[PDB]
Amino acid sequence: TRGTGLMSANNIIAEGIEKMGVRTFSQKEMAFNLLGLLTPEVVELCQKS
Amino acid sequence: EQGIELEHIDSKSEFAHRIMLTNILRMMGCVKKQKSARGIETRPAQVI
Amino acid sequence: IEQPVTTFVFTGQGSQEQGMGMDLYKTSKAAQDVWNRADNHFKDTYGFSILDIVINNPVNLTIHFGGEKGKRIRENYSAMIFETIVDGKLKTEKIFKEINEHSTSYTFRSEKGLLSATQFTQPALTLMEKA
Repeated sequence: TRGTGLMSANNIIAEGIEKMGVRTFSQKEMAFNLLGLLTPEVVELCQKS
Repeated sequence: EQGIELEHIDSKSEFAHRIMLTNILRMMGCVKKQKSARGIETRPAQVI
Repeated sequence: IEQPVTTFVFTGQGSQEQGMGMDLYKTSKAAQDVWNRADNHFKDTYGFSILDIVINNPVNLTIHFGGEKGKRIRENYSAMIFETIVDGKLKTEKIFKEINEHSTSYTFRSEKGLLSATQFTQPALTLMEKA
């Protein structure tokens, strides 16, 4: 998760990893992903297993 | 915690371990006690 | 010796009060068995405690339908119909229209207290007496 849109020691190489065929995330995307685990389907699922 | 290898695990790492684990467990423990207290058995809390 | 000829008369609605017959509930083994028996039936089929309602008049009361127990309790509100004979052909107006597969809560509103609503008063009387 690319910290901010400035120079994090981890950020400068994000571009480099992505060339492997992998994805990094903005915090807005990683937020989106985790707010999908509060939707009423995966809430209904969490309550089983 | 950065630049803390296994020879350098001290108070900061022991204190971090409490924030990021034992007190997480104590905070989920707590909500179980306050929910049970009031016989709430059908309104669970998703821990993410 | 036979007691003089006796009639028992059982009061209907209107007389209901907060704390009603909770004096007996403290003391009587026979009364305790009546409330406790009914409060377990309500807790498990419809998700509320009739004792709580009688003891402390709650203004609002939300049922939640979470977990497996909770889904069973929701089917118990969804099944409750009202097979009215209105019109030439009978029409079935399902009670709790705001309760479907995708509900997680239902809330009982009152103005003053729930113990004054017909559906809570009716049992609270009928128990208090039976006890």
